Amino acid sequence: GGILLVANPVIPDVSVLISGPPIKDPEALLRYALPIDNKAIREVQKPLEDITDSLKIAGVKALDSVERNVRQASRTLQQGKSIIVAGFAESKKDHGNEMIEKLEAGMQDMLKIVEDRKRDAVAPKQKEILKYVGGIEEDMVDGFPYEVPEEYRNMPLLKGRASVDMKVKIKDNPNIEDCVFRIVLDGYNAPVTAGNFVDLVERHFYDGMEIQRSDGFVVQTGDPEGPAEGFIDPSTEKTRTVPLEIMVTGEKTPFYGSTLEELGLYKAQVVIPFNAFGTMAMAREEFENDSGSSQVFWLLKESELTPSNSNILDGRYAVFGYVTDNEDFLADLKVGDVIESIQVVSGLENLANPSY
Repeated sequence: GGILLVANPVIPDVSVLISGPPIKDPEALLRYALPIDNKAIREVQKPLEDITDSLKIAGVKALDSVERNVRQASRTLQQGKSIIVAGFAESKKDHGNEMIEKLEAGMQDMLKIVEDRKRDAVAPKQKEILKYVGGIEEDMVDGFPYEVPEEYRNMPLLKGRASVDMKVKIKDNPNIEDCVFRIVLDGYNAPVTAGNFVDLVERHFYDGMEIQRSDGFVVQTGDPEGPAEGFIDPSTEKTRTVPLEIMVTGEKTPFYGSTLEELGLYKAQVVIPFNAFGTMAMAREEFENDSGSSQVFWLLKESELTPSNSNILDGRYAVFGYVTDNEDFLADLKVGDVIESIQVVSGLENLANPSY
């Protein structure tokens, strides 16, 4: 599946590569991380993506689902005035239309599969066309940085996006001696953590380093919402009884576990540098002492968040990088393998307050 770069500020310089089945599609993740406020283009974007669910259907029926998603996206598009005017921006309004144009032709190509079957050799044409959607959106709200920092206003900051090529030397393997991975870093949402990583790439901090690999768990913590659009008449006002209950029909009643996944815990590959252990024991307690029962000591848990965390020690990470190429060869990384080099490929200008 998808592939990730995670970090904990105040605890910097050790950044974690997490990859595996539970990790969502890199490109989709970046698209949703763009600091744009345009419901119209998100509406075109939502289907187009659900097309992948449509392919989870067996038989010709999958196609009468993607045809559904395409006509959906296509329709909502004809509304290119809120996409075009409302949000397109300065110097990109031209390439933006270059993108809208290609999206329309691609949607027509997707349609041309009235040739029921051809369910392979044209379906992920879905990739092609979503890039054009990504492009529409990146061309939209530009202007770089939606907001700004707190106290770290003097540490490196990635006031944008940047790309990096990571060339790894993979040992003892017939079929592959080495691979190059492309990672995009998201400074719109992870200014501090992305800033630090590129800053360290610059001082060649990752070249010739060896890695450790292993398994960990990802608290892909909790996600979707509620509201549906299009205002009509009156139906609500009052909190009512949410107090005395055990609440509604198919929505609540006491916990429920059985496998780690059922508790929101998904297994993923975890690759780091190869280091040591450093401690700083404190906080607010008095719930300690003794023995009698517990313990063995293993498997790290990773809470995934947007930089919305503060001070002192442990628990929690912010997501800042996304592996967008050769994401399938990460599974071939073992302890002992070498990061030969990590070189910025684009976006270096977005780096402010560089130190190196």
